[PDB]
Amino acid sequence: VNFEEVRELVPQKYPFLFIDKVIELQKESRIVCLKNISGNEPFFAGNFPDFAIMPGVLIVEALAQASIILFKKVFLLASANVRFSKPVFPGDQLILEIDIEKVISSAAIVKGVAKVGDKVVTKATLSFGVA
Amino acid sequence: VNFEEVRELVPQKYPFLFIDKVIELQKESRIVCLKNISGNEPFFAGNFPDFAIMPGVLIVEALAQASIILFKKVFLLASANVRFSKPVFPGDQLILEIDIEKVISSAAIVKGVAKVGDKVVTKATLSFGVA
Amino acid sequence: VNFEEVRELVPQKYPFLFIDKVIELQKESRIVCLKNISGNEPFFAGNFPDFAIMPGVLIVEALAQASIILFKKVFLLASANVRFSKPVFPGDQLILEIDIEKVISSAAIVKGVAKVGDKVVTKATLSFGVA
Amino acid sequence: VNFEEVRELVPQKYPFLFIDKVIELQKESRIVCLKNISGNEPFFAGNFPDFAIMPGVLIVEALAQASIILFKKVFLLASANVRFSKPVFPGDQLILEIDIEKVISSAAIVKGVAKVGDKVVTKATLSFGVA
Amino acid sequence: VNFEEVRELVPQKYPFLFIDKVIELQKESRIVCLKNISGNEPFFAGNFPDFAIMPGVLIVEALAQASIILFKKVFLLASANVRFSKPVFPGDQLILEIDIEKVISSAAIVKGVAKVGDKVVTKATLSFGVA
Amino acid sequence: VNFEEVRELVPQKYPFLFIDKVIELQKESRIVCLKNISGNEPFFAGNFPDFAIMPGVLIVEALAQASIILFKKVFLLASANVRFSKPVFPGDQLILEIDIEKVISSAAIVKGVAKVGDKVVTKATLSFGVA
Repeated sequence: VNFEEVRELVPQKYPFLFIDKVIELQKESRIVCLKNISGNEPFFAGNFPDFAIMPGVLIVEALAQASIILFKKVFLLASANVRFSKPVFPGDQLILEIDIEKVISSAAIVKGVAKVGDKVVTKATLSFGVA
Repeated sequence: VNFEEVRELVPQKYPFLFIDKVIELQKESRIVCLKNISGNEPFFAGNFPDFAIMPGVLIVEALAQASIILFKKVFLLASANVRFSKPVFPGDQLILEIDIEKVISSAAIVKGVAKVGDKVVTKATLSFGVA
Repeated sequence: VNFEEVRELVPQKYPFLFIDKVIELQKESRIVCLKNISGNEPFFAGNFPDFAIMPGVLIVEALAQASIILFKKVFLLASANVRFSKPVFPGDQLILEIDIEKVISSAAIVKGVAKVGDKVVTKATLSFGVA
Repeated sequence: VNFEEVRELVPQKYPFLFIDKVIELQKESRIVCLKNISGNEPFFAGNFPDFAIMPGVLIVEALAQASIILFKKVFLLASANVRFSKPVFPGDQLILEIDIEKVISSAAIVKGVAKVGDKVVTKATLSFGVA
Repeated sequence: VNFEEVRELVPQKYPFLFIDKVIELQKESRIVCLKNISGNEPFFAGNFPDFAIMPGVLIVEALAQASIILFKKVFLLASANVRFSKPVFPGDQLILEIDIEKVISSAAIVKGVAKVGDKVVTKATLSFGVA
Repeated sequence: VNFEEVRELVPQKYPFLFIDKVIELQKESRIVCLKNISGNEPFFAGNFPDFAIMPGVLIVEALAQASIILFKKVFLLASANVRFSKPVFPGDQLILEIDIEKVISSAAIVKGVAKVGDKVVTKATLSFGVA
């Protein structure tokens, strides 16, 4: 899955698109997404202008958009249980791993793991409604 | 506390500032913040261009920035346990209520409630580290 | 009239859309519009970075876009006679009241009143051509 | 007066700076300003995406910022009486002519004329307060 | 050729559109383009905030987009041999002169000359592929 | 060299900063820079909205900013001889290799090679003046 297929499946767009490409797919099982962290992104201007750090809530959004890609292969975040372990900086390559716990007809609960290299930077349990 | 005092205490800035003014303060107890939701904000262009809805993760950030105001009256989100109850639209006036559970020397855990009018739209438990 | 109906009737869009919702309608008589003033709007960065104040000309544009909503329920500002009474700040809720003086086949002249709470911040007489 | 002296005297900045250079100066008498109209300006995206036309209220702001340059050689628009004669498009070179009617200790009233080539596109009478 | 015909022929758009209008056309021979340089363009914020100078690579892009207009009257820059002679500032009117050396079925090589007034600011030889 | 040292040495800033971190340094010999290509960068909206491709001239700017880092360890692009070999897409990791040919007191000529993985995407010879 390339970038044109990302913009098609992810309902968000610039400046709120936080998926760059698709690394590994396993329909109804696991997805591994990739987002490049660049200092030329607009939110780096506004989140701590003294020193560039990626906001933790945007990592949660990146995990949510990756989960949506797994689903469509109208979802909406119903809940999030997140721990922010380590910071992400410009130049980092954020790996987004999504594992489905199990899916019902109107809801889905997933495991979210964000990594830079092999260091875990964010773990999350996300639930989605339908509208 | 006015807007010039908001930009001073909130380390974020545009386009990632999500506090407009300060409604009610109770140092080391409760804060009630206000953020205006306007269709002229940049994220509305990118989050569902078909229909404007405020991303849930940005409400979590608004609750986090309001908690930071309560604290400074270097914090960093360590965890978040959030349920997104109802959507927020352009024209809504987001009320952000923060209640401290209790604070230790190096961490803080708060209750977060986001409201439009009196309908609760987001409830959250947030924890903060120090760096 | 909701926000999706606002973007449909107002020919402007981001970052030059200055109407959030529709409070009161009286076709061919009066309209009462609402615009939320938020510090996260792009023009606040550039208009006096030392202290956030909403430019007066953007209030005139908000009154003009509200008048256009009243009309379509191709107009173009032909003239404006405005007095700027008091400033508007982030967090303010701008009320836009438009009263038609009377409409001819090719022109319209309206009364424009911008309010925060009940304090009048801007009064204007606007005329529109057709193209 | 060059562009670095423009940003110094004009309290506005990007994306609300509407003066590019200074053509002719006559302290306490007349100023002739220049603003380049380019399709790469942010407001052209949002004002009529079907066809690029410069909003009339931004011409009023350009005339106001030019008047401020004449003054400082804390002003704030108190009133504006404007007629919008003809449209301005990307590629146009907007000439801004300001003539002081006369100045008192706490207020100033000026004549504003915006031109492209020699066609008058906007005439205005502006008044300024002090704060 | 007006601005609506520019956006139609130039595949780029905001904030990467660097052609404002069309001054002189000679199909399969010469084109003379116009781009207004304004301090209100987004790249002026980021290229030397101490003093506004237009990046040289954006002049090369303006010459490339002007060459594309000459062609379509799917091209892609294959090579560029450029010398940057003198700087361009806000308020300058950039003239872009393109002369075809000769065109084959799958490639084109042109002469590019950027001028402000009659001073040459950029000379370039550009080649284009097809995809 | 980290990102805070990049913003210090590179005179450009957002939205015209095209260096994320520093991989390998050899003062007065070679530098290897890194820029993450993300679909959330502003120029991707405007360069071919149908399909995201990084403009070739921005790769030249990335090579120029990397050369400036090598130098300061007031330069200005005097000339560029570039061949654009293969496209760069969102998600790519652009490697920027700069080799000094030799430096005189008032000018510098370098070899520029941009790579994604090990595929060469851009080769360039750049010369810099001083002001």
